Amino acid sequence: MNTVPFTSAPIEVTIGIDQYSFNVKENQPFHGIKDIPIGHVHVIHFQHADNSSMRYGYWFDCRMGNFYIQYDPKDGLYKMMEERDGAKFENIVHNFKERQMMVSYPKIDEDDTWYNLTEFVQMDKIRKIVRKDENQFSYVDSSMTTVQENELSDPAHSLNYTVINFKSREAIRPGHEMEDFLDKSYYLNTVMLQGIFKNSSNYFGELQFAFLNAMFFGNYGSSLQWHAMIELICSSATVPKHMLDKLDEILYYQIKTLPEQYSDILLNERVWNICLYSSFQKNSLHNTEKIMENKYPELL
Amino acid sequence: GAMNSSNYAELFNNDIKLFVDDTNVYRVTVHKTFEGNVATKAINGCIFTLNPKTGHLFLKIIHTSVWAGQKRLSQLAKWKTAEEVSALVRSLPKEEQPKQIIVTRKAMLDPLEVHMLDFPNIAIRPTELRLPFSAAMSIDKLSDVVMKATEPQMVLFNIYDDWLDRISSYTAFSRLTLLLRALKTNEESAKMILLSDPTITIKSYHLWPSFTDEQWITIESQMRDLILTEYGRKYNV
Ligand SMILES: C[C@@](N)(CO)c1cccc(O)c1
Repeated sequence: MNTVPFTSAPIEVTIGIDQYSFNVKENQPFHGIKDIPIGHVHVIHFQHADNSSMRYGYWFDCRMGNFYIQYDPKDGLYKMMEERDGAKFENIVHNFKERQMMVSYPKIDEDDTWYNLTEFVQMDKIRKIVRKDENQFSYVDSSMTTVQENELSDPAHSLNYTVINFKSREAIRPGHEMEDFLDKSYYLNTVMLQGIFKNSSNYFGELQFAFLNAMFFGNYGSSLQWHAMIELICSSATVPKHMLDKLDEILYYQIKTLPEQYSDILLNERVWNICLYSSFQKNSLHNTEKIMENKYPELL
Repeated sequence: GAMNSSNYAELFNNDIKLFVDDTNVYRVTVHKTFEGNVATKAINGCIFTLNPKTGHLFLKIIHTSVWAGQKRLSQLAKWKTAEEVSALVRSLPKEEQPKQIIVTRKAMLDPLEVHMLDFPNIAIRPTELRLPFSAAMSIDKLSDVVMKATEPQMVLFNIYDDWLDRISSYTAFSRLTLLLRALKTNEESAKMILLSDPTITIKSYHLWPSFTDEQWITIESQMRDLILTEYGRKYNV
């Protein structure tokens, strides 16, 4: 179990760690989060009490270093940093743990939610989507645009998701126009899986990361990417059976975790009705269709 | 964006553009089978591709053999249309290729866009106008070449005959759309109007009769009467 200490909490803020969140008052004696499960990526995210504009946060994996949070009064945000002095960090964490100044990562033993949401998400792949090579952790916020959004403006601050475009030469083989547009199996299996992602695990990892950025930061380009990656599978007549079974599990847990009051902006009516009721895979997502119909029948 | 009454003179500027109408590509008769079920039999169709500024009509004849052994023919017809339009554009010299293609039905947008990916600078546009180009097969010479075809064929016409010698493209298009709307609303009456006087003939190299300027005004007035009437006979007014 690992720890992300905080130097202090000078401004009132709602702090998220994965799917949990707690409120910290201005200058409250708060010094971080302990008992963080090892083996998973994690996200720690912030919404200031004064300016609910810009949710922002950091993806990290405690196996990759010792990270802590300090408030920067010049840039006006809580920053993640890496501590290179491992003896200083152990001493800092122990002192605060002794003074009971840390919240405990509040995982129920029965509860596999975070695993199920991050099963295929790897820090190394996150760091390729979010390019800031000098840090082991990745910053994301509500406003960052995607590479595909920039084509339709600061590149260093972009989300470099894999570009998916159904009306593009990459997606459409000359002479198979109708075939490839109506059945995207070529584009899914050859172009994306064999060519770009290499295996379905990396595809699912990017899909899961896009959803999590959509949910936690309200990041619109991430939501676009998540739906595009779902639609590409559902619009393929030929998909490996293990992938369809895994997609049903992935989407089930995503829909289960989605805040009900955000379903209006986080779910695209067209994509979901097409995927569940018209696509080739309309009969392959039993668990996902069942939770969608019981939790969000209005959208459908 | 979409083509409508607001931006109507755009059709007659000097940017090359084509209308594409796919209505008459997939044509069937519906009939009973010996067992009393219903079946279709295809008949020859055509793509109607028109330059509204010049009157040049690229009439691609769609022979029934295209459909042999195929499924979902109404969907295939849209993609066949887009394939043939794309092939036409590629066959034209660069300086004759259109800058815009306007489809008369929105369901042609995605098929044509996908077939024209190689041409990113050619805009594919819908229209809010309800153009009467389906009535093209009420023009006798056009119907005759489509029905006689024994194989795929492209036939070139000028749908304005020689009218542009005396009138502008705007006026020619307005005359064409009036004639076609008339033929669409009441083919028999419209055709009687056009041929009633035996002394006005259709030249061998033309589609419509050789009316004088004065006779065209009379004809046009008769077509407008027809359309307003039928719009009564229809809505009882
Ligand atoms: C305050 C300070 N920057 C130095 O002790 C700090 C706080 C928490 C964890 C650290 O590794 C370092």
